[PDB]
Amino acid sequence: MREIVHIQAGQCGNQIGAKFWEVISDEHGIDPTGSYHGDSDLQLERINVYYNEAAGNKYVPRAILVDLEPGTMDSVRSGPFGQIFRPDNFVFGQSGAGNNWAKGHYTEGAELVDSVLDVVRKESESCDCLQGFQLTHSLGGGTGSGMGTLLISKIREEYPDRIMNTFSVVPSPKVSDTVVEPYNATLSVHQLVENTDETYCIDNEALYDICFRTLKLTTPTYGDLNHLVSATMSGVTTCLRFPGQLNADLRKLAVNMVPFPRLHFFMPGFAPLTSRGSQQYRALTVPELTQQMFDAKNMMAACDPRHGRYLTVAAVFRGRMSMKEVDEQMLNVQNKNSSYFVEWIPNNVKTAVCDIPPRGLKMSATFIGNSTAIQELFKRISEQFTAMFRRKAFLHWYTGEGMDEMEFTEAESNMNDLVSEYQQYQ
Amino acid sequence: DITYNMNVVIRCRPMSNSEKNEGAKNVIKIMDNKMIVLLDPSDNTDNVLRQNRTKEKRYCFDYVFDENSTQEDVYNNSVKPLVDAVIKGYNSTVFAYGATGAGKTHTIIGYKNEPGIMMMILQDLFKKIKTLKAMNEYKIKCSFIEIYNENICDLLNPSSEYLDLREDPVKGITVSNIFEVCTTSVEEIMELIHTGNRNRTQEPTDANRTSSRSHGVLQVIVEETEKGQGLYQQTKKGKLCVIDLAGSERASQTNNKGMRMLEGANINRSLLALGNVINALVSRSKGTSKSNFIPFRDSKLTRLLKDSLGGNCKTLMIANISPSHLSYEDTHNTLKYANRAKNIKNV
Ligand SMILES: Nc1nc2c(ncn2[C@@H]2O[C@H](COP(=O)(O)CP(=O)(O)OP(=O)(O)O)[C@@H](O)[C@H]2O)c(=O)[nH]1
Ligand SMILES: Nc1nc2c(ncn2[C@@H]2O[C@H](COP(=O)(O)OP(=O)(O)OP(=O)(O)O)[C@@H](O)[C@H]2O)c(=O)[nH]1
Ligand SMILES: [Mg+2]
Ligand SMILES: [Mg+2]
Repeated sequence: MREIVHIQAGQCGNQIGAKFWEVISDEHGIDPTGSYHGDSDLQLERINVYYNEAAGNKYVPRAILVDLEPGTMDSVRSGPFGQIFRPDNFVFGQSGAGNNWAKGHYTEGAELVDSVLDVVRKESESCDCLQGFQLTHSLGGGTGSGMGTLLISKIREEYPDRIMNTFSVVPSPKVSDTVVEPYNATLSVHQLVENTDETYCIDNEALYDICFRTLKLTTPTYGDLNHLVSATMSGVTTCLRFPGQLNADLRKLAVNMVPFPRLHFFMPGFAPLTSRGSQQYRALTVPELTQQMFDAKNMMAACDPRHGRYLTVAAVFRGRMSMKEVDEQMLNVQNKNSSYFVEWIPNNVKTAVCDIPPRGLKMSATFIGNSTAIQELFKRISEQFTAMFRRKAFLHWYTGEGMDEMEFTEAESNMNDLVSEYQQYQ
Repeated sequence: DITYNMNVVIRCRPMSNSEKNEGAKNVIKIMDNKMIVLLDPSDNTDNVLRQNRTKEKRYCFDYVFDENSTQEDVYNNSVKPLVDAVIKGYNSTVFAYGATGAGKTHTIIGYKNEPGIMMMILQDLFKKIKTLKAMNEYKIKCSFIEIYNENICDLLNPSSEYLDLREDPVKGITVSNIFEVCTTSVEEIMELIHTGNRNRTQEPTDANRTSSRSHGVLQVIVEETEKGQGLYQQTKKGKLCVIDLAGSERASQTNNKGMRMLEGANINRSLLALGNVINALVSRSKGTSKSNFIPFRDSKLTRLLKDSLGGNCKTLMIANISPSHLSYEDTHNTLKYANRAKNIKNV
């Protein structure tokens, strides 16, 4: 009961997905072969949420891997945990998208997509009651953004009543990796606005800051960064996988955190986060976790929560904890930091608690905030788009893939409207 | 510059023979043109209830039409000036509203029979326009679309299937691939629309044999130019828009069909979105401190209607209710919505 379907689109998305799978298999006591070697019966009770049971006491991720390039697939298959995936669930093209949203959405991606659709239909049929979909990808390139968006549109058309979740790695301001990133982000964000029910805005710059400042990590690799994201992902759906004292799944979270249809862009966070040295000089207690989570410098989106207000915040706690203590701490934070919370939604905080902690830790926390500061992310992007579009820079490539200028105009308008709406509700 | 103007009226249907045969009591009374009272049929057994007298539930309107009101009377005393606004180069919008089964389609649009005010709207439009046409050539174009699960069906020409919305240079809203018929008479547009009704998604629900599953949106564009076509012209394209709002639904207790549950939710969501858009437009029109974005984005209905809703336009909400206590709850909710559509405490 309550099966989730996982989709990974483009290189980054795939990489994050791999990490996610690795963590979750470890959590549920699943080895690199698909066999359960755990101790606790609780690890297998709700195994069906993320895994299909294959013949001969093995488990396989309900995961679809998508890319316009084959190399990524190979890299995944050769990775630790690569062999756990169903071979028929790898759907790859041969060409690539060349950082072009149009190639991913209209051309190469279009050709690819039917196969993916066929796979995912089968995966849906297999599951007794699919609660919904989780897509991991980025907005800045061509595949994850254009192809991903296309896929999402198709999915929603066939499953309009199911929950649609995306973990979207967004382009940061300073660390600009590509030149057409503004275009790709703009086009994809628009589509996300209409077709996702909740969107987790993850930002590389913020991750780097976390790694450098909070973990004090000498050399971050993408794997390390990805780990953080994976942890966050695991946090959200802990209530579907384990028992607890107060239980909240994907739907319950959405209903409590989304007051208006369009405002479904979250700034996620995780706690605790310490170095090796600073491990000894700390208190493993709920007050400390709470303190950590609400800090601006612990957000995985490059936005200052102190530049806006929280519309709603959901906190998900894992480990053996006193409910009273949890409640006290959340009330204290809202009373003390009154100015950071919208005053016309009393009790801006939703709490959920799962008894089963993550491995290595006795207590852990996951944060989901709907903050009006997310407007900053959109605004910058809009500005950059304007700067490009005013001089029609790089437009020709997109138009060569069948795209028309008017779409760009529309998307930009839409994003502007969204920004305005956030501002006004602040 | 939101200068939004919306009149709110309501038509009380005459109590039907079926309602009389079923013992229906008259919950609806009209005290004035401005107001209607719904007599909530409480048993009043407690001293508190007898003291509070909650039975007298008042709602605020510009014009409440009683049980004897006809399609011609609704036209003459409500949309008539909206037609004029379009003739004069402005946009205007009419919204039919109520619980499904309320008779919205027949009061406003018709379906071959019961011409509705839509016939009356076009009948005066064309008489006035044909007269004006002597100096200013007119092209009265007509489209008819279906807004269903946020997808748009071309009703006049179903071969375009389900369409999206796009922003114009100068950001108005266009439905892609919609058929536009240029007409000269009400007979042409009325038959065009009634034919288009054949392509609407409708189902035999418990509350209504013909329950619309969608918002039926008419877009009649009164395009004009001085007949001196060789001269530069500041032409007009006033849009006379009429919306058959999907009926409100709370029939999901028995409508357990997957699609009816989906449609129900999308209908109610978009009816509420319209409500929120109206509240915002009214607040801005009033000049309140609520300076913000009007949430047209919340539905395809409101995104499209933005072009009339946010400007120097005349709009009208026409609700449909019943005097019978047997449907008290539907009348109550219908009146409540309409009251909130107006947002004026004159009653
Ligand atoms: N947080 C992470 N970000 C990544 C990772 N790999 C790439 N990226 C970021 O994503 C962007 C590059 O995206 P992709 O390689 O996924 C583009 P994709 O392969 O999906 O389509 P193509 O345009 O066909 O290459 C850029 O901002 C990178 O800095 C990762 O492992 N973690
Ligand atoms: N006294 C007490 N209250 C509880 C307990 N568990 C949850 N609550 C309270 O119950 C309310 C939340 O409702 P739940 O019972 O968890 O929700 P539910 O009935 O399962 O409804 P859904 O999960 O929304 O389907 C809150 O006021 C909690 O504080 C408990 O063990 N004891
Ligand atoms: Mg790639
Ligand atoms: Mg419950």
